[PDB]
Amino acid sequence: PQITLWKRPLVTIKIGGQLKEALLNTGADDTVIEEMSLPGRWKPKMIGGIGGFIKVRQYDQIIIEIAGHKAIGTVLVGPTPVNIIGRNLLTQIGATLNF
Amino acid sequence: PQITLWKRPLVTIKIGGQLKEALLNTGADDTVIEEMSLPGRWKPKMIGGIGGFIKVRQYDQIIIEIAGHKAIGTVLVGPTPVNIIGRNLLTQIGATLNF
Ligand SMILES: CCCC[C@@H](CN[C@@H](CCCC)C(=O)N[C@@H](CCC(N)=O)C(=O)N[C@@H](CCCNC(N)=[NH2+])C(N)=O)NC(=O)[C@@H](NC(=O)[C@@H](NC(C)=O)[C@@H](C)O)[C@@H](C)CC
Repeated sequence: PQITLWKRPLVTIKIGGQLKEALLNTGADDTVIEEMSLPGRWKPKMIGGIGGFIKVRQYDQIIIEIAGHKAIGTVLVGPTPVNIIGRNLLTQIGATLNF
Repeated sequence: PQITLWKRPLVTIKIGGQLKEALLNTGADDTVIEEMSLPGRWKPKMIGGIGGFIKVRQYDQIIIEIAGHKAIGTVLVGPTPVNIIGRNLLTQIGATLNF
């Protein structure tokens, strides 16, 4: 699709068997989802931006379906205000910014 | 241009006759720049990010060039970690997300 930017670019995702809404965020290095269970081992991480830092769990090799496009990568889980799809998964679905 | 997302989507901007680097950010409603001087009156604004909320100064109708494209619009100034070009100005330069 071509997504204009008049409104927040929200899409439906499927992760861990759950449907969620998430923000396509070219300003995020990483993908960050609100609290949920995921399989495998994890390690703690601190991630920052406006307002400072939050602590998250880092899970590797997680499959995600983003607006119908499957991708695999690292997913961070923690107390984010909004579910965020970052560049690590945007690249995998072929997303580009065009102007 | 077409900007891929394997690296951060950093571009050169010009504001107040000075060149700066900024992040093209689909996950930002607004454009937020690190401390600098801008002309005119400002109004207060609270904005939120991953870590919480910060206060910024809102300046209206500021001339800004983004990657060679001229925009005139609202610029927020405050303690952002990184200069970000948000959707208010991405729409002025005709940017879209495509996959
Ligand atoms: C400043 C740092 C770079 C840009 C920023 C954009 N993220 C978005 C989404 C964050 C969740 C809230 C953002 O802050 N957007 C703000 C920008 C400010 C603005 N006014 O536009 C926004 O739209 N805020 C809205 C509200 C958003 C939430 N709304 C809601 N919950 N209903 C607002 N009007 O205040 N990216 C990040 O915060 C990411 N940080 C990073 O990618 C890097 N960190 C640094 C410090 O560069 C990396 C080294 O970790 C996070 C997510 C970790 C991967």
